[PDB]
Amino acid sequence: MTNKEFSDGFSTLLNSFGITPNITLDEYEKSTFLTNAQEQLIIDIYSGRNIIYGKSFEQTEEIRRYLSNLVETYETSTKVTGKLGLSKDSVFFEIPQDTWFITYEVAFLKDSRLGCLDGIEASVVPLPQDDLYRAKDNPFRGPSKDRVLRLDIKSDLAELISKYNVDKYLMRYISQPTPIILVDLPDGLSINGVSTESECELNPVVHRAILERAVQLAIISKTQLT
Amino acid sequence: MNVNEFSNEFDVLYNNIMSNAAPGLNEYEKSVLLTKAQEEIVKNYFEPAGNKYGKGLDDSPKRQIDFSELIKVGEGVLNTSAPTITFDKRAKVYDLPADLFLVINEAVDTNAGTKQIVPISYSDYTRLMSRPYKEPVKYQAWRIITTSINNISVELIVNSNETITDYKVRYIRRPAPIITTNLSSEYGDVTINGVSTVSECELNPIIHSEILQRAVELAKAAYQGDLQASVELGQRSE
Repeated sequence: MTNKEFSDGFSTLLNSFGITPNITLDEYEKSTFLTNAQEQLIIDIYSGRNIIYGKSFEQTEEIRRYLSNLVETYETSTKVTGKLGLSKDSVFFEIPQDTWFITYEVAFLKDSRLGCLDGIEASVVPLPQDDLYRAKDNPFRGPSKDRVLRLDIKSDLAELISKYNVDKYLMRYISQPTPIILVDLPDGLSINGVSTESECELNPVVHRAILERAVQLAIISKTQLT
Repeated sequence: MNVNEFSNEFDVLYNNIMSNAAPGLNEYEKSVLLTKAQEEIVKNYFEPAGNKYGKGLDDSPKRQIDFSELIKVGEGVLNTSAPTITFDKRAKVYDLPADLFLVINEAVDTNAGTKQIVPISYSDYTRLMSRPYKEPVKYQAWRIITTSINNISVELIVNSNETITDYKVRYIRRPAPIITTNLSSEYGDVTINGVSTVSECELNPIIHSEILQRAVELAKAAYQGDLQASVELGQRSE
């Protein structure tokens, strides 16, 4: 559905300007509720907390088709120099800053110590801070030629703890979706920092579910004190 | 009924049958009372609370046919002729037709399609401008009356990045006076609404009898002439 179609369908579902009592929303209000419904729905879908679907980020073809258009791949070789880590062999890599949730994350190693295995792709394992001390020395769950520990730190960073030198850092994450803005908003107004029209980038399959959720949120907003 | 019939049946209903008959009314007085009755009837029938039926402009077939001959469609002229001070920085000033009695429908045709103009009240304006958006709903435009001289000037507020192509106004034309005879005289030309020539009732024949009855009632209240009758018959001026 297009922006005109989000708006017309949203009005039709709210019975705007019908004879019975009803609710009428401005295009900014429509955009607010559509974007809120979009973000709520995709977070619930990713985490699998939606009772209607009850499935996680890629647990079925339906959810794949829904969140396929947020999946972005990232690659970086630059390391942030001056930062304080929990080990001598800790390197820091910036996060794309539009990341929502990291779903795949892998690291290529370039070191002469691991002879003839150079450039080995190594699995980046997110490790909690409880597990870190007892995992530095762990030979089965700790850093190795085929395993790297990643810790989240301040300023949108990934502290990669590795035994061998880390050359490249590859990621595949869920991105900030573009907001659903139905009209060029006036000066000052914006949704997620966007003032111009922004169409939903997801597939049209989930647009109608987003419309239903937005309508329900509108009815909640108008009828939470009555 | 033409003006001669207005006057003849005015005479019939006023003093030709009354037992202790009163002085006959001069034609200027009959024209004045007929014009007053016409305006009173129009105001009574436009507003539901003004008549005993509780029915306004389009609440029944009779009310439609009453104003049917008094409805007009025209356009507002863009007021870029001279500078002015608008209350809203993003409003375009338009001038309504001079012969305007009541606005019943407005619409504006922009580059984004036609939009129904909603006349917003001052308290409604304050409420809407206290909100973050401050623009109409999709298929509507906002309107407020601004500084007016000799004719109503109107500020049209539309959504951002929109230009107005034309501004149509479906309104009720100002009724023309009912003048029975040429009011020209050597001792001084008297006019009802700036016109001395004979003027027929330009409304439907359905309410001519009503206008006549109201005029006769006003004539008899004038004849009675005490404060009482003036006060109760001034209630229906409205």
